[PDB]
Amino acid sequence: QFNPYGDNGGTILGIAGEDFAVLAGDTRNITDYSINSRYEPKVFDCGDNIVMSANGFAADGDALVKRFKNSVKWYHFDHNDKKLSINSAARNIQHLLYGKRFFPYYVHTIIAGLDEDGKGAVYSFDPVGSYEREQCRAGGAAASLIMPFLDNQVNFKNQYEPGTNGKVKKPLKYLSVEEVIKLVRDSFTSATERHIQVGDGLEILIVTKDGVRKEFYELKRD
Amino acid sequence: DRGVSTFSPEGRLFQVEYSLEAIKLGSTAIGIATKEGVVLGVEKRATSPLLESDSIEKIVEIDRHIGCAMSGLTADARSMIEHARTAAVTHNLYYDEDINVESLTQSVCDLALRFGELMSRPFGVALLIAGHDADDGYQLFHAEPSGTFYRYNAKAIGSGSEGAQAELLNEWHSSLTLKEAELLVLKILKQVMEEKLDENNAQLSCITKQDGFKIYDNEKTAELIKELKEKEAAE
Amino acid sequence: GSRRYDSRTTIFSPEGRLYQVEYALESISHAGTAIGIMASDGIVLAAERKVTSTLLEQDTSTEKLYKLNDKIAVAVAGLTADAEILINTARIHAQNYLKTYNEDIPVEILVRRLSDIKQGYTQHGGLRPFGVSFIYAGYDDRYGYQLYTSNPSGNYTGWKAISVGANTSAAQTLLQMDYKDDMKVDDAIELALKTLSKTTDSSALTYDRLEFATIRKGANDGEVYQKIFKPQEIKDILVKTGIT
Amino acid sequence: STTLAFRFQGGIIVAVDSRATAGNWVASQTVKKVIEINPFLLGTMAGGAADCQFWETWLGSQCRLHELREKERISVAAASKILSNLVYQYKGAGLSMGTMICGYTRKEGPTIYYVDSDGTRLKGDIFCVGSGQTFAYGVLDSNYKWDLSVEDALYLGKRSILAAAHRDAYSGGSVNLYHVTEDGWIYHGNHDVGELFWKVKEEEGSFNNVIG
Amino acid sequence: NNYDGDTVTFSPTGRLFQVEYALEAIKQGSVTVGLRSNTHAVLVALKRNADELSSYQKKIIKCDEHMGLSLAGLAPDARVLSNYLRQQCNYSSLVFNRKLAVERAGHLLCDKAQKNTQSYGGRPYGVGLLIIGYDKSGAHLLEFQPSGNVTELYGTAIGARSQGAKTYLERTLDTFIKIDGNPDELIKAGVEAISQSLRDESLTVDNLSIAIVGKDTPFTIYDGEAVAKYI
Amino acid sequence: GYDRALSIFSPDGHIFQVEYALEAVKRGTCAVGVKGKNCVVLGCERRSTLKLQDTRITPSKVSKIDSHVVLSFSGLNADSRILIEKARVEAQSHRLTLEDPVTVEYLTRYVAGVQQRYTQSGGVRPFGVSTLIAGFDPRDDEPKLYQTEPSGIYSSWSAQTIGRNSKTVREFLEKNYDRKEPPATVEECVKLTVRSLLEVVQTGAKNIEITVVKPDSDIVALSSEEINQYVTQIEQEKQE
Amino acid sequence: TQQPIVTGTSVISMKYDNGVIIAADNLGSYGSLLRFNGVERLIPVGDNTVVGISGDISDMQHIERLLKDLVTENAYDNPLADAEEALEPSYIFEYLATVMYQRRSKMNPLWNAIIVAGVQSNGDQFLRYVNLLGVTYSSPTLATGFGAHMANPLLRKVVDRESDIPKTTVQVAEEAIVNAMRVLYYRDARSSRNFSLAIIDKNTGLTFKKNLQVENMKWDFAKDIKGYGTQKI
Amino acid sequence: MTDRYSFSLTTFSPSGKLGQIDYALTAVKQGVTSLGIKATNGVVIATEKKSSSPLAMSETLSKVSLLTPDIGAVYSGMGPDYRVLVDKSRKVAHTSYKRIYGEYPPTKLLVSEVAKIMQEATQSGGVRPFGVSLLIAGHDEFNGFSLYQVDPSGSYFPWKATAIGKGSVAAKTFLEKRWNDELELEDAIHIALLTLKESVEGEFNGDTIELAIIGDENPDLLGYTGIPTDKGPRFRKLTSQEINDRLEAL
Ligand SMILES: [Mg+2]
Repeated sequence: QFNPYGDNGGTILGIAGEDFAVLAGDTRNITDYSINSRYEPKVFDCGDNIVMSANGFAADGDALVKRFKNSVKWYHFDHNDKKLSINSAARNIQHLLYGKRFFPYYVHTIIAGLDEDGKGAVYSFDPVGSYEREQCRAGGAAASLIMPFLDNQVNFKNQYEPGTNGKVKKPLKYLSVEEVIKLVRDSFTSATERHIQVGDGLEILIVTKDGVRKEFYELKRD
Repeated sequence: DRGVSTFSPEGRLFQVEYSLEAIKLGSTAIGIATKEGVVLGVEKRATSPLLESDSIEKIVEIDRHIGCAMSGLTADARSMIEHARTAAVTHNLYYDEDINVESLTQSVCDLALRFGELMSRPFGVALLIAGHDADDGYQLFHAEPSGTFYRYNAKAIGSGSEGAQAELLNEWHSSLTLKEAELLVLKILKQVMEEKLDENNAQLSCITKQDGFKIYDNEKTAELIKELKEKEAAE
Repeated sequence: GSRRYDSRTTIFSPEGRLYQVEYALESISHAGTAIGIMASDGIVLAAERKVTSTLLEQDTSTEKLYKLNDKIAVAVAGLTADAEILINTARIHAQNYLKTYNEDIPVEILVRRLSDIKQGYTQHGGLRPFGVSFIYAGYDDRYGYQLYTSNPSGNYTGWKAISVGANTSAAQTLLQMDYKDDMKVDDAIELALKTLSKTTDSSALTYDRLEFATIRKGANDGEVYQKIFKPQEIKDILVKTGIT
Repeated sequence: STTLAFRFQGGIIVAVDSRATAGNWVASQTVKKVIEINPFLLGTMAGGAADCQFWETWLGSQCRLHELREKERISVAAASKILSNLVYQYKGAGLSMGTMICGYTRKEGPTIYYVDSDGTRLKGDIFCVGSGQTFAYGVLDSNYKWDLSVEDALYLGKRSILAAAHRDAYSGGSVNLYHVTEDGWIYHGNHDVGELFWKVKEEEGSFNNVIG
Repeated sequence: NNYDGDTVTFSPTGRLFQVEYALEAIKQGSVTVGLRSNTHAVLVALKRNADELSSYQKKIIKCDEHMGLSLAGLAPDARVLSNYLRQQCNYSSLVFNRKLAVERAGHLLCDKAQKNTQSYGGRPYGVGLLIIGYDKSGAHLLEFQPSGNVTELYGTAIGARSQGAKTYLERTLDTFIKIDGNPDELIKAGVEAISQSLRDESLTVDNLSIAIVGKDTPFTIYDGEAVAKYI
Repeated sequence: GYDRALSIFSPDGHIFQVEYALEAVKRGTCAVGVKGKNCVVLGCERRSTLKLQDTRITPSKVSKIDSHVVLSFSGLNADSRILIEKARVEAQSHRLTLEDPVTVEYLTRYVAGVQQRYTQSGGVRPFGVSTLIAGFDPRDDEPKLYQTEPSGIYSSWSAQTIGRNSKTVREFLEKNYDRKEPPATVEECVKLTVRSLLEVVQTGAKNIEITVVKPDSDIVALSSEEINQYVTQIEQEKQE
Repeated sequence: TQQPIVTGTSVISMKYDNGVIIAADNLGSYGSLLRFNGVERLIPVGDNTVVGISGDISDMQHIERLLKDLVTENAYDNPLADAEEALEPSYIFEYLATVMYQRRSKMNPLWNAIIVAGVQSNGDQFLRYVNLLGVTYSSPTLATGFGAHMANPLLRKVVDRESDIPKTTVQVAEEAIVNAMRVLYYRDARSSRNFSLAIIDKNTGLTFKKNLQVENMKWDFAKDIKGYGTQKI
Repeated sequence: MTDRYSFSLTTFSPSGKLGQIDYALTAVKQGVTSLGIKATNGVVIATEKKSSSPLAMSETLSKVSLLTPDIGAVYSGMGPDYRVLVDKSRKVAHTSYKRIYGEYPPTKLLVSEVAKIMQEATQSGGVRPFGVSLLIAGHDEFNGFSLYQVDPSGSYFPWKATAIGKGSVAAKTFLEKRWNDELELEDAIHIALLTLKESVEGEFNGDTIELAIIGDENPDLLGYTGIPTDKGPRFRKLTSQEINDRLEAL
């Protein structure tokens, strides 16, 4: 029997800062126990200061990103070159995804950018288009390895102030882009150690009011 | 006979040109755009004193930020309004935002030339579409059955239009207040109307960023009419 | 293209009349006269066949009176072929109703259905209307004995006595003169034949130029019988009523 | 998942948990399970997250079109039926939805409709839907009165979700509270279950089985 | 006369009057100019207002990053044809990862317009278009007529009084074709060309509309104070 | 399918097929609507050119669309049935989906929408019908009376008439109907409705139909004798 | 949904400093039956592209006709069909990738794995993969089926990352490809000795080599191997 | 393309006439005379084989056609219209009857189906009426022998005897004098030949006259034996020789 779906592995990570957002993903593409490519870009600049990644089945991922990029193009045509805001992009992606509710894009989508107040924004989608604005979201193979670490190190969960013994929580102080990138790199280094589908390279797209910037880092290739 | 989509020797569509004649027979509608809001006003023109005039609905809400006034064969406007409302609501569903006044207007005007041998004839009604969005502020558009729409600082349509437009030419300036616009619509409506203008045979409305689209009470308009009479007697 | 040859069958005149309906009614005015008379104990349908021949096989011939079901019959005035199209549709409607509700179709519901079909041809489709006027004679347990007429416009009305076809003006005046509410079928039979005898364009009214029918509760106990008269039976009733 | 809504003297209380799971894996603790259909109507999220989100914001669009056309607030009866008729068209295709459509109008008063993806539409006073519904029902049934104050009703809804959050493995994270009045719903905050549990344990004296 | 009732009828001399009447709508339209060098292609359009309260009708429409047109005649028809071009440019990019050649874009517009001239019920398009673009063979300028005739040119003009601009471009041909790597001078030549078609009115800040596409220049439209530099 | 544009604009901006549909209404028997303080009365003319008519079964001029709304008309009888059927279906559809019966304005707006649609759809002609739609909104005691016409425009009326010689009876209503004080009882409203028809009708015999609609689905058609008593009392006051 | 009937095994390929190399054997298997021995599975498109196809041969022949039609269609009303507006490897791939994904989305796939190898107008190497699912990816070395498991490890020892490509000559690349084809012949039960090899170079153009054979095979050591454990004779 | 004539080509004129039907009847009037006579034990239908050329083989042109084993048809008017009506009539006898009831339709009902087809060409969009009048003779178990005329309007009438086409007025008068309700089939054939001679100018023999009968069952024409209830067709076309034999007793 023909199985229209596949699993291309990969892990992605979106983190919203105070006036920035990062969307990171490993560059390894796989099927089963084989490596297809050590560098296959997975996070894409879609224009209007929005970055996107649709992780999971790469054919559906590429199709969705392609259709969203196309939606940005036609949004400009139809609405006098108006900038597509991140919230508007998010609602639009819900409809793209739910349009195939009974034959879903087998992907976990994350977009990142800035909201209309200039604050960092990350949106997270399930395969059929349920979505939410989030501060922190890992997706894909090693998501279960990364999220607990982020709960602890970004949101300071289970951390209390020494001397109070559980009475006062560690205060949620804002992280800089350099601080976030450290946590992203350590998340992917740790995921590479313990997950076979994670490795080769890490590509991070950083979104600020100045635009989209890229950073690349080597990961272990075993 | 001859095609419904036929060009005249001058290069104009017969049916579109004839629908424009029907609009000339319609009751007057006036729009004035200011930096404090856009005012829409209409002549109700009840055919008999037994007709309950508050059932005459020639000013209509499309969305919270977009209103619309009509002139001509007003029954034709109902499907245009339905489309406009659907377009406004659909865009909000797809994009989690208000639709641009121009985009709404363009969507309405796309229906216009969908006639032939689609509907059997053009619409016999003109629309003044007034609204506000964050990108272009307060806007007033004139949507015709030709599919063409012009943006206006002020515009009059219907039977008293060329007399009213000449009046709007002299009166409009870029510093008009909302209150000044209200009185100006009332003044020009009173000029071109056959019957004597009051709160029962004329209607006012406005669109502001804060309160959105609002049709004025007859009591509210009656006060503005009294304010108009006194300031005209003031010189 | 094709528009050039379109007569536009479904348009108003400047006076607000439907050209084709009016012209179809003109056509019907040249058809043989049909008469329906409703009495307290039954209905009579009488109709004149159009200038016949001696070689016409009358006993197997039907151009005027048709059975829709066991309770409802029609008299036709106009194009016979058009009438048969509508008659078959009416017969199917009656059976559809009977299958759905397990009860015989009430007379008016059948009449309304056929009349709505006629109406459709006057408003949409660009086809010519049916050049037919019906007299419906029927019985149901709600209103009892009923007479209706419908014409190419799709308009229908209820009657105590009515004529369609030729010389309806003369026929209706004669019916209006001699009709009474307490009248019985045997009296109505005589009125119908007397009216046709006076309004006919033929020299004399004979059995071979007539079709005749009665709907009676003269069926053994609480039930209704339709009787399409045979040529000999029409000849006998003509002698009985003293016309021949 | 645990969602409840109940009618009372002061209107409607809507209370939901915040947890979303994929098997044993806790996908999120910050899920919004109340859908703000419009300023006067609320819907709850249970079953399919996408199905509930998508079709209840779609419902909001239909409600908006209704009041533009009819120049009058849509009834809770009409609003709930638009949704139930829609999902009934899809019956068999595999939609997953269990929701309470909550509103407060002049003609109806406070009204709650349970709407289901197999086409069920039930009007009622108390509804509870999700994996932890049975736990919340216990607290609701034993403490509910029509003459509850807005303050006590809000607490009852909060306490009932906490009961479910504690016992049901697939419920927790935080509690979202809403109070629906005739002039619209009023949000009554997000309440972390971790902090709420210890607070309630101490102040109430409940959960003696748990060491704190 | 007897042969102008529809587009499906030839006259005795082999003419199609409905197409000729559609052509007449372009002549009533406001003037617009197209011209190009070997690096850039420029559109200049005189926008027309209804009166002093009204806006000036937009004349230029972007079809892709590398292509767009200016219109003269029925504006709604230009919207239909430009939308069709947008789709065809888009289909080429999505399916073939390939920017649609300007010449191929002209062929598509020709064929779309032709179908409306041979069938009953329809009508010809009542608009003329000037398409500029930069593709793999450099800068291009096309002139579209609703008869279906599409023509590749160095420069041209359509609309009312377009003959003055067209004669000017015919004189200047050897100069403006050499304006390579200088967008401002090419636009100047276009603004000077369209000036040969003005009477009574002159080019103001809300009157003038300019578009440009070139080697390292996405199709961009200039309106308002962005064209004051060229007035 | 047949797609021909029958309703089109003329050089003077008129749609003649819609205007000729109004001429069909002008030919139709006179219909009148008068709303009192707590009722609406629909009066209808019956042309006495047709006797030997069976009045039990002949289509009555006033039709119930629902238990609380009625519709009368002037113009083509066959056309009116199509509008009545559509209105009745829509009334039940509204109850089924909204769980509330139609308002009189909604039902009017629907019928008027159907009429408009038939003025710019290919292959169809306009309805040769104008309607008077009357009733009470659910749980409301305010009388409602609306009018529609072939073009699809509709409006509310304190009192209105349509059909032949409706110019004359409107003349009467305009001088006899006071808005500040509408017919306070059923009696007064019926009397004013019968009076208005007597300006045009001929004999006050079987030529006048009267239907009274009150709040909470209270609709009743007056008989010949009941109407005849109004006819009698009106002329006895007139002999003075 | 179907099942492949007549099938072609591995297609292998790699980038080198001035272009790309692609290779595939000439066998059309019918299950375990080695049915057809003269099947060309490398199909050149113009002088700048070679499409290598594995999997179902009936679908391969269909794709071959689509590509032939693509060349005809491109030439229509195109004066620069043999110059600036000639088909690029990237155009050909994107078209195929669109078709493959559309077909899988209708649940009626073309049962193939495809590698498009070529050189772009600007001299850039093009090497990208697409299969029956519409999955696409690029890498310095690409291989389908068994080649993915056995050829890639060998080819990656030559070009392990992007920076190794300019250091790799056409002689080293071809040598690596030819060795991989031998290894596949040793170890893939659905392979044949006969194969085709195509080189697309930005300087010397398309070089298409037919009727190549696996040579320099080691078998002599088999004579000493006796029994399966304890047998000495 | 597409048939864009979706409107009626036959419409009522101000006088109430359906022009196209009247003109179709005029075309029938110009047609060659055909006739039908019903006897007690059979029906006869006859017409002239007006050969367009002496080089034409008029035996290949069948004016008298078998519709069912017990029903036959002849016409006056436009031959091509008749030919297609025969094809439709043959098919409708199967599709709307034999495939439902397992038996051939009775004459009156087949006539009704043909009449319906002709009626529809009088009202349907973008067609003209058929330019023929048909005479359909047949037999069935419960109605016995019958003869029907079907006109372009779709109207049909049962006859004892009749004629249509060129000399129908004179022929019908001739038939009125000769017909009685005691005629045997051979008497009807004799009268048919007498009547037909008046409207024929040139040659009058078995090669220029087409004549068929609905009479006794012909087990010799069945093609098989073994089923007692199947006794063979009642329709039989008379041979050139059979006609000439009766022309000596004329
Ligand atoms: Mg490894």
